[PDB]
Amino acid sequence: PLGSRHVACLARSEGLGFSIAGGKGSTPYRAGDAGIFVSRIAEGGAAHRAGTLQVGDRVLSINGVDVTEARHDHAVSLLTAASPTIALLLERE
Amino acid sequence: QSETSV
Repeated sequence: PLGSRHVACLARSEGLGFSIAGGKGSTPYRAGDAGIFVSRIAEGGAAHRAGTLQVGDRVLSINGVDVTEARHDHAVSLLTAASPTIALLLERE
Repeated sequence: QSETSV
């Protein structure tokens, strides 16, 4: 009786095509939740083309780094660090 | 800025 989990494997373009909100360094996304959530997906971008993400997914892990408690701009750094791919672990429900 | 785009 709680969410279910998925993996998003994204290749960087000229970005990943999605936005995040919340976390400890910023304003929450949900009433009583300092987690890092997907605020929106860019139509036509890398992420929309993969169809793996979804507005409202909690981000738990970015390339192995547990961000359930990380500051907003720390994950922002993790999401834009030059690397061939970005693996995301996500919670949906 | 509340969201960040990546």
